[PDB]
Amino acid sequence: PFEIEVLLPGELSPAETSALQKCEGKIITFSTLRHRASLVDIALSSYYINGAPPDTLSLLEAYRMRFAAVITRVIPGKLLAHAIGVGTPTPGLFIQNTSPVDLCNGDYICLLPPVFGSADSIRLDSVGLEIVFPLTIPQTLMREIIAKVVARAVERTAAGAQILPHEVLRGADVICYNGRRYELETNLQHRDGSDAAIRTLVLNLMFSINEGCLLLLALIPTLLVRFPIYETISSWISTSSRLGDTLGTRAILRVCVFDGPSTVHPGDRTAVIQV
Amino acid sequence: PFEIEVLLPGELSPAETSALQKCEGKIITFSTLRHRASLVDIALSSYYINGAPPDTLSLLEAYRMRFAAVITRVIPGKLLAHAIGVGTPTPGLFIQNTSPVDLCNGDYICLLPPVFGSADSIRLDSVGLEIVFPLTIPQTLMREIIAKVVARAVERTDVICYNGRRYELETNLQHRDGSDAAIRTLVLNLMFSINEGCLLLLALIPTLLVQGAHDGYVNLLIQTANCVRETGQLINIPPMPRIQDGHRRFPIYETISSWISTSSRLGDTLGTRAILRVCVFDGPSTVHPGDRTAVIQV
Amino acid sequence: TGFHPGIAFTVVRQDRFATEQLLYAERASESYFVGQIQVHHHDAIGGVNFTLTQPRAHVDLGVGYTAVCATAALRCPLTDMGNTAQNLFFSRGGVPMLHDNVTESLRRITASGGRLNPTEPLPIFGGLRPATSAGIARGQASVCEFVAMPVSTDLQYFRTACNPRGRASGMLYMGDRDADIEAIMFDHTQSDVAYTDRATLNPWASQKHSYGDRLYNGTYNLTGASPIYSPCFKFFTPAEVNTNCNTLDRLLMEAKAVASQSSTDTEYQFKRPPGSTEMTQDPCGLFQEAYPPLCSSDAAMLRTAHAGETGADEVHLAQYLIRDASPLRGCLPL
Amino acid sequence: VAYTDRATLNPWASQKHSYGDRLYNGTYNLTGASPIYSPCFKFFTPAE
Amino acid sequence: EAYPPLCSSDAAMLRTAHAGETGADEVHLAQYLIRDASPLRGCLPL
Amino acid sequence: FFKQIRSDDNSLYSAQFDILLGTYCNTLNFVRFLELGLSVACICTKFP
Amino acid sequence: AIASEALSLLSNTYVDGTEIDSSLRIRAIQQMARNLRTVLDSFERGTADQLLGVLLEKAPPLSLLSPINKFQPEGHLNRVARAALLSDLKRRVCADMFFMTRHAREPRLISAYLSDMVSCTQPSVMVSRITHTNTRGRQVDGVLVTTATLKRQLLQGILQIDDTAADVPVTYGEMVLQGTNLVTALVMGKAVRGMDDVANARVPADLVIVGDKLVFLEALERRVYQATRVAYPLIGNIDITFIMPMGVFQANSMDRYTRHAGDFSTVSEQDPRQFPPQGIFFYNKDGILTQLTLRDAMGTICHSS
Amino acid sequence: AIASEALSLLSNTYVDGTEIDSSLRIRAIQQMARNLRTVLDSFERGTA
Amino acid sequence: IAGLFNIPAGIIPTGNVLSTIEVCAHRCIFD
Amino acid sequence: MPHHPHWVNEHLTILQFIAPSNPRLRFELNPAFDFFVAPGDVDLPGPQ
Amino acid sequence: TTQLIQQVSLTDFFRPDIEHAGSIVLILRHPSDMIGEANTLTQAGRDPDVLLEGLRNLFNACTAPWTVGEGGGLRAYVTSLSFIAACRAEEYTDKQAADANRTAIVSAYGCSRMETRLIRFSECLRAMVQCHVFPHRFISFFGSLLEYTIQDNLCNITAVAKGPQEAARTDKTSTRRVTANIPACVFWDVDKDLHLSADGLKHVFLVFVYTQRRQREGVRLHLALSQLNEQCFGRGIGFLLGRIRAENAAWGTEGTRALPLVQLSNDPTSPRCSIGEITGVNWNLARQRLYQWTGDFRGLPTQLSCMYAAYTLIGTIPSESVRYTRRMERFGGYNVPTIWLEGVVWGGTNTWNECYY
Repeated sequence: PFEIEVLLPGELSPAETSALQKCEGKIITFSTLRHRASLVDIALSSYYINGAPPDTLSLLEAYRMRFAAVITRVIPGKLLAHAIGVGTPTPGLFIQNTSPVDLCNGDYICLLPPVFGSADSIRLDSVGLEIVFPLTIPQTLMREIIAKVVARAVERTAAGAQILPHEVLRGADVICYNGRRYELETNLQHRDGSDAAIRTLVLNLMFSINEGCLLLLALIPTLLVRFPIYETISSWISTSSRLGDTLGTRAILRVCVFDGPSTVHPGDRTAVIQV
Repeated sequence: PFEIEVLLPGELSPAETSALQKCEGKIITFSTLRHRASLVDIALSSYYINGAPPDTLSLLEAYRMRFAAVITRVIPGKLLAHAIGVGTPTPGLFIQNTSPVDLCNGDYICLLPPVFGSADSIRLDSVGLEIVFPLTIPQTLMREIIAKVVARAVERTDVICYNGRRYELETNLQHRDGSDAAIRTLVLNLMFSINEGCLLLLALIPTLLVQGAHDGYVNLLIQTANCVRETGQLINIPPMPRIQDGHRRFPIYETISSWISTSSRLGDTLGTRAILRVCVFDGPSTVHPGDRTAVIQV
Repeated sequence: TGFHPGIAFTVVRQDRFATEQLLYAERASESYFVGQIQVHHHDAIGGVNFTLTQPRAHVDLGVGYTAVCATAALRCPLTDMGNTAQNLFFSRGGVPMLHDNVTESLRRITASGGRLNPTEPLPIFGGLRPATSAGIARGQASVCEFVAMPVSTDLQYFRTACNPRGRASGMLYMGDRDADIEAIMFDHTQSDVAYTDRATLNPWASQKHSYGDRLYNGTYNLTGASPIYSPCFKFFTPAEVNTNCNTLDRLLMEAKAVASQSSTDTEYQFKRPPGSTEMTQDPCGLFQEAYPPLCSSDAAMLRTAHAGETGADEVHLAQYLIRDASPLRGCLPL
Repeated sequence: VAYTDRATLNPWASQKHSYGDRLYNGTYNLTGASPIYSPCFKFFTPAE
Repeated sequence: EAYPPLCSSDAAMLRTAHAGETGADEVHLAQYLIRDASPLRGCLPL
Repeated sequence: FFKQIRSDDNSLYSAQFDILLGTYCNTLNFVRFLELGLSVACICTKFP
Repeated sequence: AIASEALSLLSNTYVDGTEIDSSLRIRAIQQMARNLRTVLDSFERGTADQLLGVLLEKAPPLSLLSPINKFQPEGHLNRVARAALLSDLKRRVCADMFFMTRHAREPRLISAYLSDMVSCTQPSVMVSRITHTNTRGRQVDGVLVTTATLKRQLLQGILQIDDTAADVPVTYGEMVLQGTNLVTALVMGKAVRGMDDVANARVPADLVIVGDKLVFLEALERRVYQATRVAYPLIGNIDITFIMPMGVFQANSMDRYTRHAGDFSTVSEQDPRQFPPQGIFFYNKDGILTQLTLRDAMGTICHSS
Repeated sequence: AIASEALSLLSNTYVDGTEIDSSLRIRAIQQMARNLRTVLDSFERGTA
Repeated sequence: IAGLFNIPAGIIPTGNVLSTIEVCAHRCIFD
Repeated sequence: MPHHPHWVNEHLTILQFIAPSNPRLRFELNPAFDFFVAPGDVDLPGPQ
Repeated sequence: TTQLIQQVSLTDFFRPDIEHAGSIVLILRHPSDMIGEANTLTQAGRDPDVLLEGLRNLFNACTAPWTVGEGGGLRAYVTSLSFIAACRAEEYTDKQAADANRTAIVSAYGCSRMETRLIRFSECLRAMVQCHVFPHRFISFFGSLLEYTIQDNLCNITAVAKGPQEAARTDKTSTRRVTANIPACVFWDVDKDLHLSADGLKHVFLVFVYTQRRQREGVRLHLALSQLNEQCFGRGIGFLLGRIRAENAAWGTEGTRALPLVQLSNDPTSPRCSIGEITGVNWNLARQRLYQWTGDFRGLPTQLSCMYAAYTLIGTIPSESVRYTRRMERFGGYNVPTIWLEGVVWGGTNTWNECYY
């Protein structure tokens, strides 16, 4: 079995040590696999590109190229972890639920950058870095979650762009799972992540789609009863293909619970099988 | 661990056996999976469609239908090889780089026919056949090649910059049965990306052009695009209709979701899919053409 | 067309030279602890890969300094002292022009008459890397950063170890409090530190939000997307620091051969590749100073007609010739 | 290569079919019957 | 590569009037005198 | 191969052969840390 | 590394006895032995690369350490003395860059610099039973590690050799926790060495005498770092910045003068050296003339920024 | 139940032999004995 | 944090240190 | 006139004429000839 | 080499007593999510609460009807494949095998409140495919049943997750090995329709054919066994289902001038709208006409209203030249034709591919 050891730093405050003890079964994502690694690869510092902190669209691309791992146990002077990579037969693999939705048996696990609310994370002020943990949501809910968040942002731009808003609506959006509703983003104020991390995500989505039902309407005018005209096609194919690989859905784990509670709430830990 | 045994033909000349020993970590394809097989399946003669050598568009369809296999240690008599497609654990798998482009850690591998210069391939005179090995590039380079090949196909009925180096493609379209088939699957994806919600997104063009300036970033989005830049200052876009049942329905939800599944299917049906991920332990970060790397099954 | 507007420039360049060092150490300078080796069976590409591993620990038993190092000799130069301008078209984010043909023609004209330029297709969602040229001639080229200034500027200031910012700064002028590194970097209500008779040299690249300071500061992130290196970055970044010991100890500890900030494979001096670990000694960076080499506004006054040494006139009529005052005086053949 | 600020020094004897190149390349055989030696020959032959 | 020998477009600026070494000025008015930079510097008497 | 000589032709008396004239190799001596003069820069010890 | 056929031949466990594989098994065992004998010595060799490279991040520059060590009135100084010392530090660093290259002719400045470098650092603890010594009995003090080129340049006529052989310990001096130390590290979590409180080999090695001390001189490049794929340290790099004005025009009538009458005469009626300049000229890496005109600044001034 | 670390401490197959882990191996096999003596008696008590 | 062991901790010293100089002048190397 | 002529910009200096950005550089081969581009398969003079 | 999954549930849809060891068992999502998805995805014009009417009566004819809403963990989690096969037996092509399995599952079960339960489930699925709430996202997959224990109306079952079929030990039957058993109604191999050789490795899929018309909808469940590729199965299924695809494309949605963009952009002398007026000062007289286009597209077949199938990989068979055996044996008190699959390795993630063409 392949395992990665993260070296705990010296002269760490006891409060930061106790909080590290809490995040036992959480997911770490490693750039390059090696038996010995440093905290710089775990901190958010290794994640940001072009100097600025990373973006949601950038984080989605980070999770694909970068390899994931799972913490197993912490030690007052050492930190261990196991990989979900090539062939490792990890025994007793358990994870902690980080998403607000509940999980059940036979549910596959995917990953997602934090979108709903402010991401919780451990912050080490002494060393000067923080470690952000990814969100773990089921598969069936993942494709719906993304479509609802982006559609929410376009509604805000429309209400600002249009001279008058078209406010008349159904109420508040909500995601239901196992007879439990989530009622996300009740208030219109508190635009915390409206355009803070999903800004560029909406832009690229607002251009490829606009090119979608426009190119067809400009190529076959029979649908509704100087100019390249080909480089636009090649550019549209190259973009829409890359964007699709970005917003992919690939399960990473399966929740296989034996002699235990079927349904599990945010904060509990369950044994999972490597898919 | 599943492996397939390719029985090499007897009476082989010593020169060809050495050349076959050079092909240690390349990839071969099979039509039907079986433990014991013959050399005729791997030969290009098996790729024939009507009576002739295949086409680059026909090869893209043979690659999806056929199974994938990876060559391993070859002995004088037998030729060992392992399977890829079916879920089967393989410890310590490795591939030889065949593309002129370099690879690094964490790159997805695709599979496309030789579009560059004449494919380097073993030729057997005594047996009478020759075997062509497929070409392996990363995902990013894959999507760019398909885009230009399809565009050239519509033209009938090129330069690619990678790492500051330019290349060319000699696409071959001597057939016509396969060319029109790609046109069908293309327009069927565009036709299924049109719902009641385009109108709203098509009405946000003026505020997009306004946002284009004093942003310094949307301009690059605008320059690459051509339609929205031209329609932005040529059409009126009648203001707005109403919703049939707006008291309980969200119309822009489908369109933003109906497109997600369509785009994901686009990259695979048009060409091939990702087959492997390269991740070498205790090796170089960048591999050069001709060298071998340890890769993981996808 | 050659018309000279009302502005002058200062060019800043950075070079690196491979040198030979000499190290001395005391007798009992460190305590070394070695553990026991462990074996790790592991599958391989065709066979098996055993891995041996051994831990160790090191502690310096010094009540002071027990080791010294000195760069003794000089080997061949690595980079080249060429004339390669820096293209500011590798970045994105600034407010653009209203008309797009304007900026297209601007970029085309800037690319014309240069060496490094972004690729023409201008790939969206990329790095905007320059085109890879053919074989290299005599070493890695080094970029040059331009800073604007008034025309009638003191020429005697460029004859010694000056500072490109126009005003002396750094953490070497302290003694009472901590809120003084910020005081002497932009506050123009008091005289300069070095030349205690004026605020700055050029009032266009030394204020809090002057043109040069807005161009590159590190906290504004104007050239985040640019893959090329910028040598004038360290003279503008404020380089925060805390107070734990006296200035002498802080100075003695800062000089420790910090990591590099370039690449030794490319020919354009790109940014430091993430993951490459090579240590280089960086003098004149902890002092915030620069040495002026042998330059001259005119070429005739550069060499005398005696088949030998070079001329050293100061000013002929309106031209000038700056005598070399760099550490590299008895090298670099002429 | 040497002077990375210009294409050539003289554009009349450095192109593919310039005057100086056409005069002598070794692959065009203009002075085959000439028994006299040409020193500039070695500088214009591609020299595989 | 090729080495340029001691040449000059004029013959007057070639030799100084001092019964000894030769002159090595660069340009007088519009002529020129290239200083020798060939490996054969301490041979070929003058 | 069908070789047919008329009567006592040539290529019946030429004894061509190859010959190996020996082989060579290196020695690859070792080195210990204590024999090096650097060992007077630190006090090493073992610690299981 | 070990190969598949080799491990298969070895794992036979007496299922053979023919005459062909009796040689292949022998050759596989020989290959394994040949590989292991070098893998073991790899650690003995890499110990000396871990050292000599742990010390380059501890050693500060001599040009800075020497005047700081000269000026020690009270350790802590006032602002006036600190500024006076910083000026001298700047002056020393600007000049004393390359000793062996600039003062290559003069061979006594080099000995002076070596003596100053030696008498600059401070000693450490001295507890020891046996240590490195010469044949007579004098103890050694320090080490001078360098390149073979500098070693030869120093040994030719600068330094003088004192001895060619020396005595060196051959023991590691292990230590382990036992007795009451094991019981206190499990119920409390602490430990102390000792816990008893009641209250040689002739080895050839060059030795020189610099200053008044006897130091070792090493130039290891053939014993270590030879025929490997790793680079030799002490070949580091130094970065240097250069600054140059381009189009400055001295706007004054007393400085736009000339030092002689017919300095640079010209046939034209208007002297083309009174107009303000535009470019700057200097030398290349190989002594070639280069030019930086105003047109080359068209990439930073004509931007949207 | 049996913890993961206590399981690895026994599957070592003589890859150890230092001092401090010999005690960790002792307290590992003692927890199994203290637990197994109860589960067996649990069946005996469970019959009633 | 340090200070878990007694700072004086009067016991048999291992070895004597030399170069008795002003140590307060530079205390950044210490922990 | 779709584009601008290439024979009317004679204000360039030698540096700009030599730099690789010069589009009319490739046609400067012989000092006694002028290499231009003209519509093919026409006779001069021709139609209006 | 294999792993197991346990779960307790109510026995109103599954009876581990009569079901043979090795049959397929599926699970269901919480029904409360159906309404939250229906009221937001229902096509415009259609009534969204007909599903609620069809759903309430299902639990009204089921034991413990006062336990819906909280989801404490005591609901009808799992179900059997034969259950859905009997619920929709009137749609399979094998008339006699369908109705035989139907009567068998009616008799072997309580047979008192079983027929009513079946018809409720039938229109339940019918109303499921009425508002685009397609039942391919609410029906997951479990492995073949391995062991079970029941005391009354509540059972604890354990099944294999992935791996070889005969690598487990049921340890209470005659032998310690089991093989996959399926009703002959759902089995449908496509290669023998597509006329290709059946040799080598073959994959297993589950398909959900959908028919969408006015007051007439249908949903079958087929376990396809084909050698076709992972994604090429989609192109293969369309050739056989070309009828229903075209029927849906015309009867799926039951509830305007072009513009010459490229023409007027290729030619000059068209009304231009330079950025100088979109800056945003008087952006109405600048865009007064610039075109009209009178354009809108509301009622058009979406890619979701023309869907007719949804498949998913379940497992493979490495042994070439499979020899599946079909025979009739007693199931409770009646005989049903079952097909026996041997040596099938389970695996594959639960991802559904929808064939909308």
